[PDB]
Amino acid sequence: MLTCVTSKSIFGITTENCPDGQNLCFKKWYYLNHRYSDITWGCAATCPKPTNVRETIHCCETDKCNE
Repeated sequence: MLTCVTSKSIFGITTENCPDGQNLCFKKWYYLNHRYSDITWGCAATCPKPTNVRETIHCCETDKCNE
């Protein structure tokens, strides 16, 4: 099984066991003119493709790799 970060903050780091078939962790955010969106973390079955040029998406395959 795989375990991924699902949210991270100064109050703590949350992880979750991915269900069968979701064998990737991801981390994503958007950037525009020196502003960043909130970061999103989770499990996924396929690496989501960026919906636009402002999005950065990073996927990986081992426990807690998406921190």
